[PDB]
Amino acid sequence: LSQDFVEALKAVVGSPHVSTASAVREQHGHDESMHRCQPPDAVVWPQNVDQVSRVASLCYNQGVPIIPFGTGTGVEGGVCAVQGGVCINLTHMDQITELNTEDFSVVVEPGVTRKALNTHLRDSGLWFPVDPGADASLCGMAATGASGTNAVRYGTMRDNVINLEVVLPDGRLLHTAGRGRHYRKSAAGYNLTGLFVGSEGTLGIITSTTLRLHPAPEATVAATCAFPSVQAAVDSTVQILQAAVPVARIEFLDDVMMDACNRHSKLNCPVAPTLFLEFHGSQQTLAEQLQRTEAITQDNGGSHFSAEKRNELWAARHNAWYAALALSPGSKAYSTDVCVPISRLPEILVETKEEIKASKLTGAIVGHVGDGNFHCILLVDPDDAEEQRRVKAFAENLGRRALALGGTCTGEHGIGLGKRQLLQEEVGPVGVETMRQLKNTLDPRGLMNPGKVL
Ligand SMILES: Cc1cc2nc3c(=O)[nH]c(=O)nc-3n(C[C@H](O)[C@H](O)[C@H](O)COP(=O)(O)OP(=O)(O)OC[C@H]3O[C@@H](n4cnc5c(N)ncnc54)[C@H](O)[C@@H]3O)c2cc1C
Ligand SMILES: [Mn+2]
Repeated sequence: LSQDFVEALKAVVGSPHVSTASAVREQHGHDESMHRCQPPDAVVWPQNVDQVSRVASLCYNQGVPIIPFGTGTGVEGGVCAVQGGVCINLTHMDQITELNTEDFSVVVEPGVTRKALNTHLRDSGLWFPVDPGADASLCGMAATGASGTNAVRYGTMRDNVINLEVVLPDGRLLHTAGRGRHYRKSAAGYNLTGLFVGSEGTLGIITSTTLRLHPAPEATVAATCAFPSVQAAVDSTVQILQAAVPVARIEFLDDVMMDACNRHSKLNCPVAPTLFLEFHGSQQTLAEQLQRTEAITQDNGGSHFSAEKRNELWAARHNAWYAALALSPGSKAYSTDVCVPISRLPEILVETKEEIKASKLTGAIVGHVGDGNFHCILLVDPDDAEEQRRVKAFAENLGRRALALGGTCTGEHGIGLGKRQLLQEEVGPVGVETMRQLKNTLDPRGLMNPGKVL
């Protein structure tokens, strides 16, 4: 990157907020994925939307790639600077604006995490429900299309994003539903907001997100239930869903994952395939829901069901990724993320469990089985290229299996670098060309996070 160009960057954001130091670039060259660190040529920290626009326009017109960077917790290599360029760390824009408790909405900048938002909402009766395990940027969650354990009841980011402020690749400012607008539904024109949710930084830079807030539940009960087999746990899950019990959370852990979480959290659950469950409602709803759910799990061989213990339960779940890595310190990991029609979920989870067992790989299974969806967390020796090939082969084959079942190769993590071939198979030639046309119209020079998604 030329010195005159670095100077121009410093004129916009100030010298403390531009760095070409190799250690800074290396920290921003990777995420939580196993994709090899690819350092940007520079990291830039804009202080407001005008500066984001000016940095984008400078990079775009000079032919310099732009990589938006939130909290760097992605798991598909989205922030890897595969073509070099300028990494734009957005987290100094960290303000909550426009809290509208009477409309159940809020506007947040990229430096606001879900925990920061809910802390600011303590005492209001409202909360934001979409809960990835990491304390991620909410605008980053909008960019990846994130979901979480609460999504089965409260929806994904796509369900809860009302409006987006986006700096387009050439610096133009777009408010996807109109500046300052927020409403529960619209038929006005084409839905631009939904195009940018799940775009992973390839269509523009999200500089604020308008989010739907939800009422705190009247009462909450959490429970665990252990099963003799994966099949029993997942059959129970499908029957709970088909009975339309409005569970707030329904998470599956296999025996390997349960053991890992036990050792990482001072939970001490029976080592067995397990459901973590949560119910929201009044005492009457809760009593009724608990009895219908216990009846269903009992029929499939579930054990008997088992506020600070609730926090430890979900803290252990949210840290399952780190619990899995701790089984073999020094390993990295790859995660699958398929989502299938729920009637096919028993087939593919039992099959995945059998394939993990039959192979020499170490893997644990956890996920949002309420949301078509589960993760296979596969461990990899960072210095064993053969094991890396086999893990990648395993992930690819699981992906194709989900696609054969009418599902999708990713329920929530996104495509980044890892799933680009699976995406092509998932939507076919016309779908690929259509997505390419959308990318080309918004990013003609192809400088917006190149090499990702498509
Ligand atoms: C322990 C753990 C648990 C997790 N659990 C979940 C889970 O349950 N569900 C889930 O969906 N994910 C989960 N994640 C993954 C990750 O937290 C989410 O994908 C999250 O949305 C990433 O946000 P980020 O800001 O950290 O992303 P980054 O890694 O910084 O960026 C991810 C991608 O989005 C782009 N991007 C980031 N910010 C912006 C922006 N403002 N505008 C435009 N593009 C942008 C980047 O260029 C990149 O392509 C988990 C991760 C960890 C480590
Ligand atoms: Mn998840």
